[PDB]
Amino acid sequence: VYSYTEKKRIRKDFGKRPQVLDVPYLLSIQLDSFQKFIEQDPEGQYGLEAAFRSVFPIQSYSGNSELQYVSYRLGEPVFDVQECQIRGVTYSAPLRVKLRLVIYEREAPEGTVKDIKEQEVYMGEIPLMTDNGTFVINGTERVIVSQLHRSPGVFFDSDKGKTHSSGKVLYNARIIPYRGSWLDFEFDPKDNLFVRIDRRRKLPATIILRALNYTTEQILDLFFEKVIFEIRDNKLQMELVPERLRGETASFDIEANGKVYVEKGRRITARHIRQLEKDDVKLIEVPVEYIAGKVVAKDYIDESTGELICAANMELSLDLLAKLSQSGHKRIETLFTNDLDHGPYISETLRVDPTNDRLSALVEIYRMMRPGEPPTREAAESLFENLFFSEDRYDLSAVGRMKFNRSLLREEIEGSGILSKDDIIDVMKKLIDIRNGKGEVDDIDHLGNRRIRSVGEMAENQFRVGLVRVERAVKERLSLGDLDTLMPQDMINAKPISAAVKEFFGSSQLSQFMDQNNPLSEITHKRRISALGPGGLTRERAGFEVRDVHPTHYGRVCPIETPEGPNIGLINSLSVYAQTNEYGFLETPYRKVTDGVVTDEIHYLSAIEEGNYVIAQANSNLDEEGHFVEDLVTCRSKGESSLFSRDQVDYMDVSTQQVVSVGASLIPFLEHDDANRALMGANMQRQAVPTLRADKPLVGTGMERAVAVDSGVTAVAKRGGVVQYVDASRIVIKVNEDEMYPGEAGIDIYNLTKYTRSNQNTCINQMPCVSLGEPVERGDVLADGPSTDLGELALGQNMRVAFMPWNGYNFEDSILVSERVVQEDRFTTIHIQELACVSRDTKLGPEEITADIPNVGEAALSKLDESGIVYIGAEVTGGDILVGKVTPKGSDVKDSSLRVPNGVSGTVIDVQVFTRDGVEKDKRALEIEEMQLKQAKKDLSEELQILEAGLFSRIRAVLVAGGVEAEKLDKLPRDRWLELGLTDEEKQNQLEQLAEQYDELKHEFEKKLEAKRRKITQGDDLAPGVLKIVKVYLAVKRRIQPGDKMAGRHGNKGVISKINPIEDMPYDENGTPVDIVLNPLGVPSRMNIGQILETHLGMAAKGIGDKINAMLKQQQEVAKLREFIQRAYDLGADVRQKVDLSTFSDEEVMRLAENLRKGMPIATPVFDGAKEAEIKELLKLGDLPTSGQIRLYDGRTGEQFERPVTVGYMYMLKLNHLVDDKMHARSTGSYSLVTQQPLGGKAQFGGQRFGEMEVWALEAYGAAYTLQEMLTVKSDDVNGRTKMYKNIVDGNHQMEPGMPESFNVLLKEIRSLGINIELEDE
Amino acid sequence: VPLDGGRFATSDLNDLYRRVINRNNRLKRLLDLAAPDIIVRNEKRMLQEAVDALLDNGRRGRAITGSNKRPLKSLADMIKGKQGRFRQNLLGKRVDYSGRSVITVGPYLRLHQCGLPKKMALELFKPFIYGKLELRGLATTIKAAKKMVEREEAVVWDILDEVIREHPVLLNRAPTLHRLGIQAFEPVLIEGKAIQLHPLVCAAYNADFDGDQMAVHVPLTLEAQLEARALMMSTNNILSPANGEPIIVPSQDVVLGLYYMTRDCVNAKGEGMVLTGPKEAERLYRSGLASLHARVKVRITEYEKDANGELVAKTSLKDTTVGRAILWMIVPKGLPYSIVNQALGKKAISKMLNTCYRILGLKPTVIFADQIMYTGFAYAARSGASVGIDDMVIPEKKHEIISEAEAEVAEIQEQFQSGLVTAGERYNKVIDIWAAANDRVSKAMMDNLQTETVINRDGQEEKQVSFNSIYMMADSGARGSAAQIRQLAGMRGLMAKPDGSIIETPITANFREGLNVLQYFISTHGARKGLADTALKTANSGYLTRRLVDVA
RNA sequence: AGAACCUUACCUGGUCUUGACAUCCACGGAAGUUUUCAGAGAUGAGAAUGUGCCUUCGGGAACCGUGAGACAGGUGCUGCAU
DNA sequence: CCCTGTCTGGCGTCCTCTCACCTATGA
DNA sequence: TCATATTATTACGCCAGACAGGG
Repeated sequence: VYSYTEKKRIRKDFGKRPQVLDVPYLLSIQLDSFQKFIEQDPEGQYGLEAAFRSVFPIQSYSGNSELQYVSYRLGEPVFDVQECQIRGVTYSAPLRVKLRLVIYEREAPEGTVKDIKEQEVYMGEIPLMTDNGTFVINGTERVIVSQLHRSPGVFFDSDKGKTHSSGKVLYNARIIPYRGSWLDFEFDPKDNLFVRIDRRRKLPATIILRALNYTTEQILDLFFEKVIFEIRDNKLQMELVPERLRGETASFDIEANGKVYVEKGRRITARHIRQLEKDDVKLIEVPVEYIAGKVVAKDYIDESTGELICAANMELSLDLLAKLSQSGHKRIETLFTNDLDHGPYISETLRVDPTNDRLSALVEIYRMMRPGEPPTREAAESLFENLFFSEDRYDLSAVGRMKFNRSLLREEIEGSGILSKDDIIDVMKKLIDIRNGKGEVDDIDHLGNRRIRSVGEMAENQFRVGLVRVERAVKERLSLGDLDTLMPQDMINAKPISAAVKEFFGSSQLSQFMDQNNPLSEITHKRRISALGPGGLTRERAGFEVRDVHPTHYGRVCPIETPEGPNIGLINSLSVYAQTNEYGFLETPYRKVTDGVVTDEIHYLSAIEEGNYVIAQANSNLDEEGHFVEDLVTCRSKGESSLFSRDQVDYMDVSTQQVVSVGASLIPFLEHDDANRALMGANMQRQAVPTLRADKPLVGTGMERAVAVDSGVTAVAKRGGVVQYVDASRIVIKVNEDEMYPGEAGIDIYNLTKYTRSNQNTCINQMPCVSLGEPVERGDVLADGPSTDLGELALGQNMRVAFMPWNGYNFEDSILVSERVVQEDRFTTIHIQELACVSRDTKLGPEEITADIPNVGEAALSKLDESGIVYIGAEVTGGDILVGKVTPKGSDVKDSSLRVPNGVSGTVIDVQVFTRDGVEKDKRALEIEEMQLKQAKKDLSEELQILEAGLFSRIRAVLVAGGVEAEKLDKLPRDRWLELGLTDEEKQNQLEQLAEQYDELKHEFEKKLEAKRRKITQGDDLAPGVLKIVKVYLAVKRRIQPGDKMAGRHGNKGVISKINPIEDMPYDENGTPVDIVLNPLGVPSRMNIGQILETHLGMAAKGIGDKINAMLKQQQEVAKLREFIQRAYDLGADVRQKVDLSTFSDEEVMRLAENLRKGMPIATPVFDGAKEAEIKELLKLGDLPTSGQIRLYDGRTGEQFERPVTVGYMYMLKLNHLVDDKMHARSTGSYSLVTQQPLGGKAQFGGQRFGEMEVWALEAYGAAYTLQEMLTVKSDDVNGRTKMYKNIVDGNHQMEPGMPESFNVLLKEIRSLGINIELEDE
Repeated sequence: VPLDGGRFATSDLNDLYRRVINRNNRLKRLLDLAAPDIIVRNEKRMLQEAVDALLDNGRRGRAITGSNKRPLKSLADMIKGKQGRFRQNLLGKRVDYSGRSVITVGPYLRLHQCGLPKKMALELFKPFIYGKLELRGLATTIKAAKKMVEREEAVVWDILDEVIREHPVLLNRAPTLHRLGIQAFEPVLIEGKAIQLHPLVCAAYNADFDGDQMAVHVPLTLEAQLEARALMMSTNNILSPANGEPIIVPSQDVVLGLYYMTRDCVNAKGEGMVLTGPKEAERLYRSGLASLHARVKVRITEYEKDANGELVAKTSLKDTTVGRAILWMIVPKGLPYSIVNQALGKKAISKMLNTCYRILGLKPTVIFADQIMYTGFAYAARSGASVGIDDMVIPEKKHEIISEAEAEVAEIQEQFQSGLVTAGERYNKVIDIWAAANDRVSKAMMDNLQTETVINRDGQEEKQVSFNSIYMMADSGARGSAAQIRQLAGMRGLMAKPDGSIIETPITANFREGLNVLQYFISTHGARKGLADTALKTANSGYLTRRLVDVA
C-alpha cells in the first residue's frame, strides 16, 4: 500500500537488506532540547523549573522575609513569526512568573508570617523556537549549534613523552566540575605528588589532605600498608606476608623453622612465595642492616622521660633503633615502599610539605588562591569549605557524578553534587594505582568521555546566570525593604535576565546565522556538533588528535562530512540514526542479538557501552531467519574490527546508512567514491542554489524524502482529507471525519510563502503540487518548497553528460556546456536583494524623501512617483534611483538617495515602509488604510458565510430526526431556517447545537472584525530612533555564463568554460546532442569512481523513461504500459520494493506513467546500493548498449569519435559561487581615513591587496619600476597619484614617485613613543 | 569617524590618551592640595600604569579593556604583529588599477596573451580611455568623457581596443609562492566575466579551474610596461628558476592526445603502406583511408645542424606510424626525428621541449609549445578517450589470492590458539602476508591492464600494450600512477589507524567492487589524517618561506 | 457660414433670488413615467406608479425637494495690464 | 661554582567573500 | 545631560633565554 503522493512517482528502490528501524525525525536534537527547556515538568528536572528551584525561596540574612515561588508561564507572542521577520523584532515570549512574598515577624523560623502578597510578575522575554528548529533573533533567522565538550568527572591523562626531556612519564588527574573550581593532581619527575587548583601555582598535594583534618598518621594509614617489627628475643623480628617479596633481591638470609628457605643473592620467585605460604612463614629474624633504610608509620614517645622518639614519616638508622628499643615500644610499624609496585610517593610528598597541622595547611592554600590580602582563620576556612563542599559554587552535575563514580569503579551512579573527603582521596588513590601499573589512562577523543551541550542546556545556564544576579538584587532590596509599601517589582527587575539571554542568543560563538540556501543545508546546519565555543578548544591552536576520527565515531558522528580548511574535524556533523543520551552522550541504535537469531528489537548504546559488547556489521548475509549464513562474521570488539564466530555476538548494526550523515548519505554510490571526494561532495552539496525548475534526481538514495519533509520547507498536511483549492492565496483542505474534531468543524488553510528572501539571497518559494479535489493523507506533502519536486529533494538538475576531452575547453576541471542548457532556463536561478534606505537626522535638520532630486536632471524622477520612492515592478539596473532621500543644507543640497548598486539589475518585487509616523504626501498612507480596512471585514464575513453555507447544509442534513419536511424547511432564506420540536427518544439537539455555532460565529466575527479595523487603523508598527525606514526588494534573475561553478555529488568541481551552440555538441547516432561534457582525466587521479556508476545508472533510468515516453506518446492502451512498468519494477535480484501494480485502478498506472516519462527514478542506497550486474541488466531492459558507452559523432566535423565514449545522466548542481558576484575592477575611487591606500572589498569599491609574497615575487624578477609604482603611485603617495592621473590623461606615462604616506604614518607612530626617528642628509 | 548611525566609533588610542590626561589632571590637583603621601603614591602609580598601558599595553599585568572584555590596542600594537604597519601597510599595500575574477580556460590563446573581460577592461583602463578620447577631439572636458564611458557608447570600444593592443597586464594567483606566480600577458578582450588563461601557464600558477580566482594589475608607467614585456612576460618564463626544468610542460589533456596519437597497433587501416611525406600522412588520416596509429614507412626530411650554424638536410625513410609523421609536421627544423619516434608520455614530451630549448633557442620553443598544445587538444578531442566501468579490469586471480591469504591467516591464528608463536611475531607475519598478497594482486591487475589487448594481424594472434582508457591515462602520465590505478582495480592495501600502527585486516575490496561499512571507516581514518596534515602543513610552509626571504 | 420665435447680447412688461449652470453637507422623498385648471407664458395648485446595487440596521451611490451659507453667474469695464 | 629544572616570552599561511554587533551611570 | 574612571577563568607546543638551587 502507498499514500497518494507516493503513488505519483514511486522510485525504483534497490537495496537487499530489509530496514528494521525507520529514520528518526532529523531535527530532534534542537526540538527535544528546547522542549526540555520550556516545559512545565514537575519533579524539577530538567528545565526552567530547575533554575527556579535552585534560586528560590530567597531569604535574606535574617531579614524576616522570604520570597518564594509558585509557578511560571509563557504568554502568547505578540508577533507571529512572519511579521516578526518582516518587522525586525525578536521572536520571543513573555515569561510570567508567579511570586509569593511572605514577610516574617521577629523570631519566626517556625512562626506564621505577618503578611503575604503575590503577583504574576514579568521577568525578561525568552526567544521561542520556530517549529523548524530556528530562532528569529533580530529579524534574521539564527541557529544554536550543539557543542561537544569534555564531560564533568575525573580524567586520568598521561602526557607521556614531551616533558622532562628524559622519557619519564607523568600522570595527571583532572576533576572537571560542571560549574566551579578545577582540581588537578599531578606527578613531577622527582616522583612527588602535587595539587593545583584552577591552573594556579603548584602545591604539594598532601596539604589538601592536611586541609581535610587528616593528621600524618591517618594519611600514612590510607596510602601505605604496615609491616610489623616485633621486639623479641633478638634482632627485632619481622612479620612477613610473602606477597611483599615479589620481584626483589634477597639481601639477607631467609630462614625459619630451623630451615634455610632462600639464601642471599637470588631474587625471590613466586615458587619461593608458594614455599613460604605452604611452610606458613610469617615471623623471621632480620639483620640490623634491613631496618636501617625503612620509614616509620606512626608516632612513638618515650614513656618515662615523656618526650618524642621519632615523628611519623621518619627514616630509621641504628642509633634511632637504639633510642626506640630501650624505651618500650615493642611494635614498630614501617611503610612498605616497593620499588616495583607500591611506591613511596605520598611519603616523599610529606617530606616536601612545609606544613604540619590543619591551620597552616589552610593558610598556605589561602595564600595560593588569593595572594596579598592576609590569611586569617575565618577567611581561609570559609574559602576552603566553599571551594568544593558547598552547593553554591561547586557542583558536579548528574553527568559528573556518573562519570566520577564510573571512573572509580563505584557501584552507585547517583549521589550528591559536591565532592567530599573520600572522593578526593579516591582520585589520589586511583592516580597512584595508575603510576604503580594497575589501571590505565583515559583518552579524550573517546565519545563516552565527551558530552553534548544543546540549546536547552546552554540557554538554561545563561538563564541561571541571570537568576543569580536577580537574587543578589533581591537580597539587596529586601534588607533595605520597608513593609508594607512595596510589591514584588520594586525588588525584582526584568533587566538582567533579558540582558543575559539576549547576550547569548545574539552574540555567542554558537548562536550563528543559518546557512539557508537549500533544504539540505538548513537540515544539516541544525544537526551540527561543534567542538568550539565557550569552554571548548579553539581553531588556531589544537591540534592533531582532536581533528582526527576515533573508533567511537561509528554511528554517532559522520566520518566524512566535516569542512575542509582551518577547522576540520571540529565542526563534525551528526549521524543519521544517532540520538542523544539522557546524560547528553551520543547513543546509536543496535539490534539486540540473543542467540543465532538476530532479533528485530533495537537497543541504544553509547561508546562506554559499545566497547564491552561485540557488535556486528550492517551487511552480513542472513537469510529468512536472522541466522548469520556464515559461521564467522566481521564485528568489532573494543574499537578493533576483527573476525568473530557465528555465535558470540550481542548486537548488530541497525541499517547500513547509520555511519554517515544526512549530507553525505544523499550521495549515491558513496561506497565507490574515495573518502576525500565524498567529503568535498557533501560540503559542496550543502552549497547549491535552488533552480527555477526543480528536477528529481534520477539516481538518488531514497533519503531525499525524509530530508525534504523533515526540514520544514514543504507544507506537509496536518490532517488528511480532500481539498477545496482556492490556492491563489492558500491551499484549503477539507478534513475527513475520523481525523476531525467534534466541535470546531474545521478545514485546514495552508499559507504558501511566495517569493521572498532567504538568508543567502536565494529565493524560497512554495508551489502547490496537488490539484483540486484530490485525496491527501496525514503526513503527506502539499506544497513543494525550494529545491523539492513532489516531496523529494531536487538540489540540482540531471543532464546528459559525455566523458571525453573536447578541444581543450574542459582542461583541468572545467566543464563544457551546450546551449540547450541555457536556452531552457534549467539553471536560471532567482536571487533577491533587500536594500534599505533611511533618512536619519544626522545634523543640520532631518533628511527628506522627495523626487525633487537636485543638480541631476530628468534622470532622477523616473522609476518613482510624484512624492518620491521607486514605483514597484520595473526593469531597474545599475545607477538607477529607488528612494529619493536627500536634505537641503547638508545651493548646498546633495544626493544620498539610495540607488541601485553597480552591476545589478532586477525587478522591485516588494516595498516595505513602517517609516517615521508621517510618510504620506497628502494621502497614499491613509489611501491604502481604507483598502485594508474594507479587506478585513470582507474575508471576515466571507469565512463566516463559507462556514454558514456548510452549516446551513449541515442543519438540513441533520434536519431529518426533528423535521425532514423538505417543503416545510425552505421558509426564511437569510433570516431563520429550523423551527421544529423533538422531546426525547434520540438526542437531536444538533439543531440547537449548530444554532449556537452560527450565533457565536456572527457574534465573534463582529469582535474579530472589531479588532481588525483597530489593528488596521494605525500609523505603522516598528521601534523608535530610526525615522525613514524604506526597504526595497530587488530580484535579479541570473542565468548561467562562462565562469560560474557547477558540481556533481561526488566532488567533481568545475568552472563552466565554454557555452557552446547546439550544433557543435557531440551527438550520438540517434541525433540528440549531449548536454554537458566533463573530463575523464579527473577520474583516475581523484578516485571518485562513483560518478561513472551514477552516469551509467542514470543513462539506464532515462532509457526506461524514453521507452515509457515512446509507449505513452505513440499511445498504447494501458495493458502494455502496466506490463512494462511491472518489468521495470521487478528487475533483478532480491529487493524490497517489488510493487503491487495491479491495484492501481487503471488510472494510477497512467498518472505514474505521466510522471515517469522524463526518466524512471532509481534509489541506490548508501552502502547497500545497486551492484554492477543490475546496472547492466537495467541497461538491457532499456534498449541501450550494455557497456554504458555509445559511439558519438562530432558536431564540428560530422565524423565519428574513435573508441566509444561514455554518455549518461549525472545530477549536476549549480553552487552559489556565481561569477558576477566575484568580478571586480578598480581604477580610482575612494580610500580609507587613517591610511592613504585604497579600501578593500567589493561592496566597498576597492582594489586588490598586493601582498607580501607578490612583493617578493617582483623582487625575484628585476621589476624595480613595476614595484615602485605598485607601492607608491598606484597605492599610497597622494601627490604621486594625482600627478600620475593627470600625466596619464595628458598622454605621458611617467611617475613622479615621492614618499608613501603610510611610512610617514609609521614615523609618527614610532615618534609618538619616546623614539626619535629621522631622515638624514640630502 | 562615526559609523552608519548617530554615534562615534572611537579608537582605542583615544581611550588611552584620555585616561592619561584624566589621571595627570588629578595628580596636578592633588599636588596643588597637598594630599598625604599614600594618596599621591597611588596617584602617581596609576599614572605610571596608565602611561605604561598607553605605550605597550599588556606587557604589564592583565591588559586594560573597554568593550567588552577584549583589550584595547595601543601604539606598540599599532607597530608590531601581523597587522601592524610593516606587514600590513608598508610591505603589502592595497592597489588601484587592479581587478579580480574567476578564471577559465580559453585554449585558443597563444602563450603570451590571456583573455580579459570587456567590463574589467573598461574599468581598469579608464584614464587611458580618457586620454585617448581627449586626443581625438570627440569631447572637451573630463566630465564629458566620464559620462561617455558611464553610458558606454558605441565609440569607446574602438578606443579600448586601441589602448589594449601592446599593453601587458600582470596576472597573479592569490597564493603566490614563487616568481612564476606573477606573469605578464597581453589582453585579448572577452565577451564574458571570466579571465581566460592559457592552459600551459596553469602548471606554473598551480591553478586548476575548480573555482580559482586571479588578480590583474596594470603597469601604469612606461618603464613598467617594458618590465612586463621584457622580464615578466609569459614567453620569458619557460624554465623554473629552482632548477633547469621547463615549467611550460604540457600538463594533462595534451599528453593524452599525444600518447594516443604517436602510438601503434599491430593491425589498422593502412598497415605497412608507404607514404611520400607527412603531408599525405595527414591527408590519409583525414580522408578516411588509414588510422592514426598504423605502422608505415614514410619519407621524412630531418634537418640536422651538424655544421657551425648551418642546417643540413637529410631525408630518409623511417619505419614509423601515421601519427608520428603528423606530429613531425609541427616539430621545428633542427630536432631529429627520433624525438617523436617513441610513444611520447609526459617525461618524453618534457625532454622534447627541453631539447628544443637547448638547441633552437627561445622563439621556436615558444611557437612549438603552442603547436604542441593545439595538436594535443585536437587529437585528444578526436580520440574520444572516455572512462567506463568496464575499463577497470578486475583480475581473475584476485579471489584465489585473497583465499590463499585467508588460509595463511587461518594457519597463523590456529598457531595462536595453541600458543606456539608470540603476539608481535603474529602481527608481523600477518602484515607480511598481506603485503605479499597486495603485491601479487597489483601484479595480476598490472599484467591484465598493460597487455590485455591481443589482436591478430594476418594470421595467429600477437600481443601488444593495451589501449585501455585508464591504462593510457596511467602510462601517459597525464593523471594517475601505479597506486591509484591499483586502488581502482586491485585491493587498496592495508590502511592505518591514527595510532600510527597498521591494521592487520586490510581493505580487500577496491572501488569497482563496493566497500562495505567498516572498510570505508578505516579509509576515512587514513584520509582525514591527510586532510588535517595539509591544512596544518601549509602554515609552516608559508612561515618557512617568510623566514627564508627575510634572511636573504 | 444665414436676426420671424430661437439666435440675442437690446427695449417693454410679468416673474426668480445659493439661483438656469457646478461642488459641499443637513435632512424630506427612489429617480422618472403619465395626466388636470388658471396664466401671454414663466409658473402655481391636482390624480397614477416605483423602493435597484447593501446593512454588530447612527444608513448609503445615482435623481428630485427645502434652508443655511461657502459660492455660482456676468456677451459688465480696461485689447493703453495680458 | 657548573649543571639544572623551572618559569617567562614569543613565534605559529597567504589572497578573497557573505552576514551580524557594538559602556553604564542619572540627580 | 555631563563628567566618573575599571572587576567575578582554566583545555597549545615548541623553543630559546634568563634564574635560583645544589654537589
